[PDB]
Amino acid sequence: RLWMGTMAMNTRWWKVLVCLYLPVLIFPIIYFVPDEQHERQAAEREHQKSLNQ
Amino acid sequence: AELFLQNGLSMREFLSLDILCKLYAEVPGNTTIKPLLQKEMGKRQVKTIDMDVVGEVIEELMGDMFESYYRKDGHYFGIDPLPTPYLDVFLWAVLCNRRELARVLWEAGREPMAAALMASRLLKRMASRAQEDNTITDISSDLYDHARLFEERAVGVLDECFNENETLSQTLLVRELDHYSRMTALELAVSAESQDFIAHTSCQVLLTRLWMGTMAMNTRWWKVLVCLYLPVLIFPIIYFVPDEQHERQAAEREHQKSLNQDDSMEVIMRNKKLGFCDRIMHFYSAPFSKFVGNVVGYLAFIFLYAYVVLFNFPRFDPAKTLGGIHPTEIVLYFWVFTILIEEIRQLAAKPPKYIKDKVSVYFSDTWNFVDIFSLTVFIIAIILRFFTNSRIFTASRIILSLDIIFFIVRSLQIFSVNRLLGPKLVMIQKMMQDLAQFIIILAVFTIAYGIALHAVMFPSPGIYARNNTWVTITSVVQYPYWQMYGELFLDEIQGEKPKEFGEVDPDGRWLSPLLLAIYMVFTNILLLNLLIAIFNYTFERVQEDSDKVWKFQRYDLVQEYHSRPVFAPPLVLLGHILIFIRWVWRTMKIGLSPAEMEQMDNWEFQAAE
Amino acid sequence: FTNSRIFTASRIILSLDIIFFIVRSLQIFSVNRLLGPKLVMIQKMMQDLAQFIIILAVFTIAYGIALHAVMFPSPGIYARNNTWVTITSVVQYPYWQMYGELFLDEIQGEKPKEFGEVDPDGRWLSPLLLAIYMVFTNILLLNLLIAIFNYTFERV
Ligand SMILES: *[C@@H]1O[C@H](CO)[C@@H](O[C@@H]2O[C@H](CO)[C@@H](O)[C@H](O)[C@H]2NC(C)=O)[C@H](O)[C@H]1NC(C)=O
Ligand SMILES: *[C@@H]1O[C@H](CO)[C@@H](O[C@@H]2O[C@H](CO)[C@@H](O)[C@H](O)[C@H]2NC(C)=O)[C@H](O)[C@H]1NC(C)=O
Ligand SMILES: CC(C)CCC[C@@H](C)[C@H]1CC[C@H]2[C@@H]3CC=C4C[C@@H](O)CC[C@]4(C)[C@H]3CC[C@]12C
Ligand SMILES: CC(C)CCC[C@@H](C)[C@H]1CC[C@H]2[C@@H]3CC=C4C[C@@H](O)CC[C@]4(C)[C@H]3CC[C@]12C
Ligand SMILES: [Ca+2]
Repeated sequence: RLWMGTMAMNTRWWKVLVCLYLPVLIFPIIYFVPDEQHERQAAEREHQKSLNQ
Repeated sequence: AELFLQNGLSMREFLSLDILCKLYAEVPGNTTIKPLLQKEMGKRQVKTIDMDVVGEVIEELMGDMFESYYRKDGHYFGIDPLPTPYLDVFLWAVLCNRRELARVLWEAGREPMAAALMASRLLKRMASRAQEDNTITDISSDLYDHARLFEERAVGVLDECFNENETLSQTLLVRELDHYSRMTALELAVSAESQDFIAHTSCQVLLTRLWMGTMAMNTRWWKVLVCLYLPVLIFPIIYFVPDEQHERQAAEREHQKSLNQDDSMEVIMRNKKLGFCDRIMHFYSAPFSKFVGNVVGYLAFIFLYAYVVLFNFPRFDPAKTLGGIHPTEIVLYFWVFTILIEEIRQLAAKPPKYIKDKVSVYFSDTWNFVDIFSLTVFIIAIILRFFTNSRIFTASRIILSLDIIFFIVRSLQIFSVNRLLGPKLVMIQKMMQDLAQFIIILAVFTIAYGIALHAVMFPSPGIYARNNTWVTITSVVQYPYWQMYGELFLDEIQGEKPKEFGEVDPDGRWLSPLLLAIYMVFTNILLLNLLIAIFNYTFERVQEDSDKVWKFQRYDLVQEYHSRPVFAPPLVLLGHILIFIRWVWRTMKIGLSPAEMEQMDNWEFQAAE
Repeated sequence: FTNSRIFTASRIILSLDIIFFIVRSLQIFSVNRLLGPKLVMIQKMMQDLAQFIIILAVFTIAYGIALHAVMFPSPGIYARNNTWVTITSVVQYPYWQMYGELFLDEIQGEKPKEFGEVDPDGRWLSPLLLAIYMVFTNILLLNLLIAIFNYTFERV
C-alpha cells in the first residue's frame, strides 16, 4: 500500500509508463484511493437496503 | 433446525412457495448473494423478489448452459407441495454461506454426491465473483474453504459407494440427473475443478471403460490396428462387452451348484447384445479405435510433410504442367485442410452457446494456440508459394521448413495418453518458469561480458575497429553464448585467426582470456549447478501434483475422442461430412427407469449415512 | 567360405560379440556386497532413461529435419543429390551437437569441401535454430534427467 502511494491498487506498470511522459492522460485513466473507497462506501450503503420494495 | 426435523417437522408440509420467497427476501446483507440478487432485480425493474430472479442468479453462477428448474417448473410461479423441499432450502443455505445449516440440510437430502458437487461449484464461483469485483466485499478465502469442505464430502460419499459395490458406483457417476438440468455427476465434478474427485479410482476405472467403448477390456493396440484396415477380421478376433459379461454370468450360475452329484452407453451398462453389423459400427465408434486411427494417420502426415520439405519442393513455373507440382504436395494440402476442419469443429462443439465464449474457452488450453498458429503459418506459406519470385519463394520454403517444428512438437499430446510419459510432460511445463527466471539472470551476465569483451578486442574507432553495425550487435550476443557450452574461442579471441575472426587489438589479446576465465567461473560452475539444485528442489513438489493434473485431463481426452468422426485416417475427411449432414439436418450418460432411479437414490443415501 | 564380403561379415560379427562377452562379466562382479546392489539400481534406472530418450528423440528429429531443409534446399543448386546421407544427416548432426560438438564452421558458410556448400539463407538460420535447440536440450532436459535420477535413487 505504501508502494502504491495515493494510487489505485491495480494500476499496472504500462499505464504508469504511458502517464509518466503524457501528463494529459494522468486524469482519465489513473484511478486513485479516494475513488475506490468512495465506490466501496457507496456500494455498502446500498447493500443495507431491504431486498423488497 | 436439525432437532425439529428429526423430532416432528416434515419439510414436505412446511415449505411452501411463500416461505421460500420469504427466506430469500430476508438474506443478511453482508453476504455475496445480496449484491447479485439486487443487481439481477435492479435490471428489468422488479420490486419484489421471486424464484425467477433466484433461478437466473443460479444460472449465471454455473455458466456451462445450466438450466435451473425455477425458470421452467410450474410449482415456482404466482395446494400440492413443492417437488424438492430439501434441495432448494439447501441451495438457500449454501448461497448464504451458512456452514452448519448447509451441513444439516445436506445430511437430510436425496442426492448427497451431486448436491455436494453443485455446492462446491456455487461457492468457488461466487468466491471468484467476490474477489474480482470492487462493489462486493472480499470474503473469498472463506468461500474457497467452504467449497473445499463440500469437495471432501463428495469424495467421501464416492469412496464409500466404491467400497460397497464397484460397478454400480460407476453407474452412479453417469446417471442423468433430472433436478440438476439433465447433467451427470461426472460433468458436475468437471465443472467445479475438483481434481480429488476425478483422481479417485472409481472415476479412473470408469474413464478407462469409456475409453474402451463397447469393446473387451484387454484388446491390445495391434489387434485394433489390424482390424481397423481389415474389417473382415473384425468379427473373429475382437471380443466385446456382452461376450465377457455372458461368460461371467454363465460361470457364476455354475459356481452355485453343489460340489457332489448411438447406444454405446446402453450396451456398456445393460444386458444388451450385438449382432454382426452392430459390432462393426460399435468397433469403429469406440474412442480407442479412433485414437489408433489418429496415430497412424498422423505418422503418415509427418512422413509425407518431411518428404516434401527435405526432398521435393520446387518453385512455381507456368510453363510446365500443373506448375511442376508433385502430387505429394496436393495430398499434403488435403491433410492440412482435414486438420483445419477438425479445429473448426473443435471450436464449434464447446459447452457455451456464444461465439466469444466458445473462442474464450477454446483458447483456455495452450495446444490450440500452437494448432491455430501452425495452421495459419502453413496457409501463409502456400499463399506466398505461387508468385514466381526468388525472394518470396525463399520466404515460402523457409516458413514451411520451420513449421515442421510445430507439427512434430504437436505429437507430444498423442504421447501423453501413456501412464508414464503423461505425468512427465506435465512436470516439464511446470519447470518452464524456473528456466525462464534462469535465462533472465543469465542474459544479464551474458550481455555484460559480451559488451566488455567486444569493446576490448575491437576498439571503437581506429585500425582494429570493425566497420559494421550488425555484426557488432550480433557478436556481443553470439560469442559469450557459445562459450558456455565449451566452445572456447581461445585461438580467435587471442592474436590468431586474423582472416576468419578478425585482427584483435594488442591489449585485447591478453584481456580476453582473463575476462573469459572469470565468466566461466560465474556461468558454468555457479549458475548451471544452481539450476540443477533448483530443479531437484521443485521436482518433488511438482511430482505430487502433476499426477493429479494428468488424472484430471483424462476426461477431456476421452470426451474429445468420443466426439471425433467415426471413419479411419485415410477417409476421416469423408467421415467429417456425415457430421455436417447431421448438423445441417438439425452424450456420455444413461437414462434410468423411475424404479431404478429410486433404487439408486436409496443406495447412495445409505452410503452417505 | 573364402570370400571378402562374408569374411568381412564374419570378423565384424566377432568384433561386436566381444561387447556381450565382456558385459557378461557384471554377473561375477555382483557377488560383492557393494557392487551388487549398485548393479540392481542401474537396471531400475533404465526405465527413466527409456522415457527420456523418447522425448529427446522427438526434439532431435524436429530440429534435424528443419536444420537440413534450411541448409540444403530440396531441388536446386545446393540440394545434395543422395537419399541415404540426407536421412542419416537429419539424425546425425543434432545428436553430436548435444555433447558440445557444435558444427559452427560447417553449418555456416565455411567447409564447402568437407561438409558441403550451404544455402545463403541457411548460413544465418542454422546458428539461431542451434541456439534454441541448445537451450531446450542441454540446460532443460539433461538437468531434468539429473532431477529424475536423484528422485528415484532413494526409493530404489
Ligand atoms: C575501419 O575504418 C577505419 C577508418 O576508416 C580504418 O582505420 C584506418 O585504417 C588505415 C589503414 O590501415 C590507417 O592508415 C588509418 O590510420 C586508420 N584510421 C584511423 C583514424 O586511425 C580501418 O582500417 C577500418 N577497418 C576495417 C577492418 O576495415
Ligand atoms: C544436384 O542436382 C541438381 C540438378 O541436376 C544440380 O543443380 C543444377 O546445377 C547446375 C550446375 O551448378 C546448374 O547450372 C543448374 O541450374 C542446377 N539445376 C537447377 C534445376 O537449378 C546440382 O548441381 C546438384 N548438386 C550437387 C551437390 O551435386
Ligand atoms: C584456475 C585458477 C588458478 C585461475 C586461473 C586464471 C587464469 C586461467 C587466467 C588469469 C590470468 C590470465 C592470463 C593473463 C595474461 C596472459 C598472458 C598471455 O599469455 C595472454 C593470456 C594469459 C596467459 C592469460 C590466460 C588466462 C589467465 C592465466
Ligand atoms: C544467450 C542469449 C543472449 C541468446 C543468444 C542468441 C544468439 C546466440 C543467437 C540469436 C540470433 C543468432 C544470430 C542471427 C544472425 C546472425 C548473423 C550472422 O552472423 C549469422 C549468425 C548470427 C550471428 C546468429 C548467431 C547466433 C545468434 C546471435
Ligand atoms: Ca486442438
